[PDB]
Amino acid sequence: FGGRGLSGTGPKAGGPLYLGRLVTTAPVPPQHSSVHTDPVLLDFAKWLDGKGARAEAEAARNAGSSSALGLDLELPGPVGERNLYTLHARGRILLVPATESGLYHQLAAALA
Amino acid sequence: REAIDFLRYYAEQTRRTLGPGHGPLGPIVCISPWNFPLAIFTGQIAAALVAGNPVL
Amino acid sequence: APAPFADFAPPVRPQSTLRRAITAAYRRPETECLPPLVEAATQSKEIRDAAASTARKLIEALRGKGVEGLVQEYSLSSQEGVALMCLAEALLRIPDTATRDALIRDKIADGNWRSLFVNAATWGLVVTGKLTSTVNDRSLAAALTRLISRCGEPVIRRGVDMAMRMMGEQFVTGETIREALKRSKELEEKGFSYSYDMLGEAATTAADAERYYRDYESAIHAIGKASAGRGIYEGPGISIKLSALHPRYSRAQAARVMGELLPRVKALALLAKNYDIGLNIDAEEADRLELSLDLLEVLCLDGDLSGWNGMGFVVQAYGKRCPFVLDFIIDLARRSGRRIMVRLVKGAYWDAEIKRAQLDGLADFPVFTRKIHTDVSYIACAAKLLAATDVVFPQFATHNAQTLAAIYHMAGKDFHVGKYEFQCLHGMGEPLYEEVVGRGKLDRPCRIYAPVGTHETLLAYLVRRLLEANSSFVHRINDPKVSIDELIADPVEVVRAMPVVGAKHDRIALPAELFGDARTNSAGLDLSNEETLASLTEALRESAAMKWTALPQLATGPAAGETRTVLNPGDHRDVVGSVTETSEEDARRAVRLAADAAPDWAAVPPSERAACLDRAAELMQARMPTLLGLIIREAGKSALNAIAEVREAIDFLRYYAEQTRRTLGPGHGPLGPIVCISPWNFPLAIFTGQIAAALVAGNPVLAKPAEETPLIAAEGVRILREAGIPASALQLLPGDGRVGAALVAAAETAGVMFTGSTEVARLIQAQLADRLSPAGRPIPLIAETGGQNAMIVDSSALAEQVVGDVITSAFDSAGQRCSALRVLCLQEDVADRILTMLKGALHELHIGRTDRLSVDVGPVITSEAKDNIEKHIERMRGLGRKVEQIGLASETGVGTFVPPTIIELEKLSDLQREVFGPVLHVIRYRRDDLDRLVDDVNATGYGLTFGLHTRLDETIAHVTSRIKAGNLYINRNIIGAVVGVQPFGGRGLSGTGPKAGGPLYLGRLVTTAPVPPQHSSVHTDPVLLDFAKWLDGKGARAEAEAARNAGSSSALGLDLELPGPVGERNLYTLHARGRILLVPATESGLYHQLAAALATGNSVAIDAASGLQASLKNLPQTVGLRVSWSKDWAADGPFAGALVEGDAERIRAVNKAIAALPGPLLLVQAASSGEIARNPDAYCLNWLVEEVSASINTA
Ligand SMILES: Cc1cc2nc3c(=O)[nH]c(=O)nc-3n(C[C@H](O)[C@H](O)[C@H](O)COP(=O)(O)OP(=O)(O)OC[C@H]3O[C@@H](n4cnc5c(N)ncnc54)[C@H](O)[C@@H]3O)c2cc1C
Ligand SMILES: O=C(O)c1ccc2ccccc2n1
Ligand SMILES: O=C(O)c1ccc2ccccc2n1
Ligand SMILES: [Mg+2]
Repeated sequence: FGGRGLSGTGPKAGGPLYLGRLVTTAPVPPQHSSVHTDPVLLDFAKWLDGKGARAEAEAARNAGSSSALGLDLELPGPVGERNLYTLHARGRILLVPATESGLYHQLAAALA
Repeated sequence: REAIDFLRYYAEQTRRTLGPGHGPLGPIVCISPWNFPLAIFTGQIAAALVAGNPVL
Repeated sequence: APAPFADFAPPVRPQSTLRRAITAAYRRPETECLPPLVEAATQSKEIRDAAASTARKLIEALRGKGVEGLVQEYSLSSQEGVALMCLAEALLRIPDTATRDALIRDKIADGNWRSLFVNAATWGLVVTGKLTSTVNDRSLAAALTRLISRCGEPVIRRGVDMAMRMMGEQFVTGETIREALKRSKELEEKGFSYSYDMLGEAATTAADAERYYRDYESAIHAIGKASAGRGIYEGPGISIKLSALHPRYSRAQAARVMGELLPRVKALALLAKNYDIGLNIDAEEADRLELSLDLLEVLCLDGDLSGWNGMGFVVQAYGKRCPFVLDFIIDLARRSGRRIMVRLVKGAYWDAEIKRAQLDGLADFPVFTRKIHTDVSYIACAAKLLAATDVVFPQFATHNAQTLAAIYHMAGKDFHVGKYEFQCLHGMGEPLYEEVVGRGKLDRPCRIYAPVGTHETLLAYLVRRLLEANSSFVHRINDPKVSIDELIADPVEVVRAMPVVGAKHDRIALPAELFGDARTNSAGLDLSNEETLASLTEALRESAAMKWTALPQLATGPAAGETRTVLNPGDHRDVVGSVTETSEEDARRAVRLAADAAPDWAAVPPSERAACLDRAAELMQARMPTLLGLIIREAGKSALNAIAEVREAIDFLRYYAEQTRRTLGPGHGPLGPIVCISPWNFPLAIFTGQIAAALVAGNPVLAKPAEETPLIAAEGVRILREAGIPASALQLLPGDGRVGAALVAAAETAGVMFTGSTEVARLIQAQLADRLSPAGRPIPLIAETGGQNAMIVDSSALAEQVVGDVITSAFDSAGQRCSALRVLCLQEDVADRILTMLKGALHELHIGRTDRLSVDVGPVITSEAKDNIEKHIERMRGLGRKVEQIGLASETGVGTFVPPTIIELEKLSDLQREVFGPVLHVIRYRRDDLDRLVDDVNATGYGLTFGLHTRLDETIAHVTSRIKAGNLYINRNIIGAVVGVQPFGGRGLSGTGPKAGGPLYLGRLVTTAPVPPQHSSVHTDPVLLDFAKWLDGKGARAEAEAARNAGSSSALGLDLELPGPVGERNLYTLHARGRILLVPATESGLYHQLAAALATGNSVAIDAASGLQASLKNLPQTVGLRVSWSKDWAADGPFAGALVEGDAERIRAVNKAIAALPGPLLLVQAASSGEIARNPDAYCLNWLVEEVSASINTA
């Protein structure tokens, strides 16, 4: 339970991301992964390749893989009901970088 | 029931995930509403506690 | 010149009475097989009682006695278990124990740990008992991180030790024969014996076969040394697979098998004789059974092997031939005086046999379809063997305690070592047989089948060995919901009391019934069946004696013309027939005749037109042998490919007949005369498909076959006419391109169906653009052309499977398929090993005139084709590229052959032209560049077929979402698209669509398209919805309504699975086409065009010359992002279709300009402003989506 916009920060209560907000290093929640790779992330990684930002291109691909964007699960519950849990993009992320490499890393995280 | 469910849910989620590298934040202030004065009260506090944080 | 088909497929030896009884049973109906097996397996009530008691005691002992303990100790999920085992596997690849334990404690436990998960499907079966075709590597990565962070070094240590035990001790007896020999002494002391299985099969190259040979040679020495004169019963033996000893072990290559593989077996057998050990020939796929008998026969009759009784042979009781094979073997043992060791097994290839028989459209399966039938067969065959212990040595390999007990009591109380034995698998079978071996148990010996090999070798085929499944005995004994009473149930009595004895399994379709009620699958022919080959030999010879002719067959009768001979492309001395070619005058006359007869054909009801197609399908099925021989000699095709081609013609006829019955009514008016121009590379199938579709849609047809292949086309027309197509509805116009141009140019031609070169397609498009239909609309063109088809292979693929699929996809039909593999892309880490294997496989192909079953690759179609292809090869070689080529035999000089060729390129852009021959180009890529590679493949402009070999879900999702191709294939070859299963057709430079053998095809051949079966979607394009809201805000109320209706009517997002064979998933989806060129005349026209394009997911380029820029003020950003304006259409392409608004003069001028655009042939739809206002379907949404077929090999 929990929403977006004026309705909350998240993560949802009674959901698998909640505990990770309460520690300094978040764990990997059960079933938390996705085989989907964001195609704009992939394009950004290729562009990083082209200008030789090798460390940033690698970070971009790793974030593309690490992202759980596209997770699509059915949660156990009562009969006569389908209860689904999915992970979507959040929207537009405010990026406040200090350095160029910092910007590339932030962009990779957001695009992934 | 919801308070019970929070307790058992965060308990199981802890058993599935938390290890030594998942360090606690420290003291967590849990501020709860009057409309679910046991369930949300319990859920926030239980999650904070089981993550290794003392609770106010 | 050899006489045609005089040496097509002569048997190794004359077929004896016993051998004929085997062949006759190959695909015998299951209801005919079971009654004599039930009778042979019948035992007394007293024996059946004692057997059930012995079986109960064995099962009770079993149930009274690793990975599960690890899972429970650390609270692992299934995915964490699998991931842990994958990690352990990779840690065991670090050979130095010190560096590994170091890496664990210091780095891997700390957190940051070729995909780790390449073999996860195997570990998934170990951890969960469930098998998946592919690996969710992102889930496993998440799981691995989770478990390590939660449990640290201790769980990694437990996983490593567990995997070490399993891979070094449980799945194999030893890594080497020496180690396995050392580890065998313990159970030998207790009364077991051993047979060693040097994990290895399916030689791909000569070097691979030589490697397996010297492995077997060295193993026999090691086993014979250790046997130390204990003899063939007490002492150890070896098991070999014939497929390991030769890269072309098949009936089609029988002469090479007898000439090259048999001497190798004899040499190994001579060595086993020297040491007096057993040498067992393992049994493989059903189509190798009878071939292996010819080797067994020669070996057992070879006097150099006399004095030794160690020769052994497996027979598979799940096979319908099993009892007849045993009759043959027992007789051979009598004739030779050799006491042949016969291993009775159930069989290890069941899933694959079911899929193969369905794919091949054969009459029935060569294996039973209910597990209980195999059990009855096994017990029945055991009775036959126990009656022959004087001449054979029965070896009852089973883990099924019920089977075991039945045979134990069947055998009776009298026993001596050497009378018979049981057998089991190392690891798996010892718990059961420690309750059998020894004077304290049942006092019967058991031979342990002992795999020997390294981890890599073991992991290669461990999946199949583990499936040996909810119906398997070892699974059911560990299922606590299965009682012992269930386990000891007598299969013989269960089968005896079933309603129909031996009935096929209910949930497995016979090949003919793959499509259920929709249509009857075409039937193929089994080229491993000696009766089929003998009958085909005569039918093919008879076909070669016929004076085949093709004439201009007009509505008024055959016409006069110039006549020339048709020649075999594999041997120009072999005259196949005579073609009389059509004068241009008679071609133009034929179109007028078609136009005059159009109303009478359109007036035949759709169901009766469909019945003509179905009747023609029956005729082609009955005439397949003769059609085969004509296709072989006229088109240069192999028999296997000619069979598939005739099947495809049958499938087209029945598929379009069914689609018609599902869709066509009176409002779906025919176009009129349709010109069908077909290619030489599928001179019957594509010929028939285009013609059948046009006819059944109610159009008379002018059939223009490729000038190279007129005879089979004339025979197709004869068959269609016999089926009831009137002469005026189907006219045949043989000849060269001038005939086709005359047909296309004729004023009464109302549509063109073209399959062939891009060059001719563009000429046709330009000519059609010069005219309009009487209604003032463009003449529809379906044009299907070539592709620059690629396959991408990563380091998780199985090299042997890749190489087989590549050799087939690149070189089948001499690379003369539009779908043929042109560019293979190999991940850098596996490129050299796969290339080495690929080159070795290349040199095992037999190239020659195709009237021999042994020929793999025939000729190219013409001398000009040959010269064009070889000029490409020589240019590549001159640029310094590495070129591998098979050396051709001198006999090829009488035809036009190109040797299969492998060309190594630096970059995909080094290939700049379509090379329509047996020429595979290979490039290498770094893993991180996979996405750029897909960009590079897309950049060619083609989009026909594409192949991906990977086990990783993340890679599958990435590549298939980014590649732009109409036919996708995962973990299989990329050729031979099946009608109604992989509807065939690509995008870009590869075709216009709609796909042949797909549900949108008939709709292109009528003036008002029907709604195809299952053609809808609940998804509404979001940019369309934004545009509809914008239109309403602009006050364009009718246009907003039309947009909303287009949003609902669009089938964008359709996502269907099509019925097909088991072990494959065939998907059909509708996507956006891309960017549509919009050429509006009015503002309302522009809004309607935009609505149609946006509802189907497309972006647009709007003609700036319309001057309508002011009509799109204040567009939502979502819509604006899909909208560009073009002043120079050629500069702003490629487009994926066009929508045109104007009067007839304007449409013609725009259509001509579109025809001149470089790049893809655009599917254009045009309408007048008035038509847009009157007709809500002025633009058809069928032609604004792209069909995508994807075929995933899940086996
Ligand atoms: C020592 C040894 C050597 C072997 N060598 C070979 C060999 O060289 N070639 C070979 O092909 N096999 C061989 N096998 C057999 C194969 O590998 C399996 O071990 C065997 O089939 C399992 O049979 P079962 O009596 O142990 O188990 P069960 O559970 O009794 O029998 C399972 C078998 O039933 C059959 N079956 C399953 N489903 C169906 C169905 N729906 N319809 C019809 N039949 C079905 C299959 O054959 C399956 O293997 C060998 C087996 C052993 C023990
Ligand atoms: O059958 C042909 O080979 C053929 C058919 C139609 C044609 C139209 C224009 C140019 C060449 C053609 N060639
Ligand atoms: O009459 C012909 O043989 C002919 C005519 C036109 C052609 C155009 C392109 C290619 C081949 C052609 N062949
Ligand atoms: Mg020509």
